[PDB]
Amino acid sequence: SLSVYEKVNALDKRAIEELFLSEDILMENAAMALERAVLQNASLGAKVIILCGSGDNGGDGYALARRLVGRFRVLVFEMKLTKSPMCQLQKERAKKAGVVIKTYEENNLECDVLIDCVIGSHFKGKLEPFLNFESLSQKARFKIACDIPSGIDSKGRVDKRAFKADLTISMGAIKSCLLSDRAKDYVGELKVGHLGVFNPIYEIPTDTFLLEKSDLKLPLRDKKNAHKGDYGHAHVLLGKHSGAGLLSALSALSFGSGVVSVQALECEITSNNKPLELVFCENFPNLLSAFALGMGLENIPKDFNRWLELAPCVLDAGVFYHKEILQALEKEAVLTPHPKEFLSLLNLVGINISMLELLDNKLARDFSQKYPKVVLLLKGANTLIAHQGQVFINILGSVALAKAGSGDVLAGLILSLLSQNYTPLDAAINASLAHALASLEFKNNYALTPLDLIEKIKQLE
Repeated sequence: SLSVYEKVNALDKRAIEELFLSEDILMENAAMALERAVLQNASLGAKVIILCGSGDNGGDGYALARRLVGRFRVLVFEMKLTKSPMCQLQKERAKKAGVVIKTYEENNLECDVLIDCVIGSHFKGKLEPFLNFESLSQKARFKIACDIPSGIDSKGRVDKRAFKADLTISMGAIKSCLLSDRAKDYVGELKVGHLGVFNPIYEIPTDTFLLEKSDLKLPLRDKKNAHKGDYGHAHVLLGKHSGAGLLSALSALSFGSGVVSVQALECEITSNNKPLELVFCENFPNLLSAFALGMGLENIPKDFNRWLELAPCVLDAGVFYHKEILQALEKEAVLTPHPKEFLSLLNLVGINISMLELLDNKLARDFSQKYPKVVLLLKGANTLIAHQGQVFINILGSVALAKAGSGDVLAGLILSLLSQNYTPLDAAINASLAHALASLEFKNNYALTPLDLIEKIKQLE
């Protein structure tokens, strides 16, 4: 788990006021982080192009140029004249350090690695026409962005001609903006570049976290005096589109639930077909560990509210389009809404927004602070998991997950963990991670199917 910040202004400030670091040391370190990235993706001799803006971001670029002299063929393009003092100092240092700096003009940008150091975390509104990075980087093998790709604002919105990097070196710590769904296609790999001190020292409290593969806690059994009952009883409600619910049940069984039963609501499934491994019920069991509802569902069942007193649950897809999904907001529930499904949710609650919630997708956080007893898993290119004040973002999933059914397996996973007694938040976090990490196990990102995805889960490494 990595700490996430909307702005690191306070942290830089504190690095100087509390940690006694100087701006020179912060920048020199930033330059080292960049150097490490070049050495890791380019051989000793390659051509490296560095585009420098007018502020501290460009400063990083001139500092870097300086550090590469002698081990690489460096060309620095001064995209904007220097303004910031640190930037002017670093430019002078570069010239004196034998760096080739040329002033650019629209009228051979070919290189082994191009580095974007034009604009940092203070990008405002619009990128000028001569800043067409798409063009600037057409002849670049590897593209690296310094801190944040030029053209991305603090809210996660991306300028049309923003920079597209294979690797982004977030300085000091990760910014929220690098995790926006729309920004996925521009940031490439995210790596934190250290500023002179161990990161926990540089970091300060926050309520936003970027999950890592290491945060994953598979439901591996570790006691041996365990009995089937110790692993919970999961109950899945089959809607009109029985496949969904069913896929979910098979997922819950595959993920560790002691027993998994189903129940036909708006569908013709009985002891009829139904997989040999699933247990069928004619009615809701008074003794369960958790239940799932929403997948392939057309209408909330009568006895809903009864069930909300019987055990924890994961509410999915279809419930978000029904007033009754309101009685669940004060219960132990994991909500698994899509943007639309969520648009509908904020509304039954007195909140009408358009897909302008995409521009504020995460700060979700408010929704959770409003309903502290619930867990919100907002789906998207990047998944947002919100509980009370905290937000945990998952950016590991593969686009391979578009497929319908992909979501029913996720519900089964969260359901399984709830039946195995994980806390609602922990069940959403780990299910989201198992799911996704498992999506990476497909040769072709177009051949992902529900059943194949479950097998991958059965053997997640």
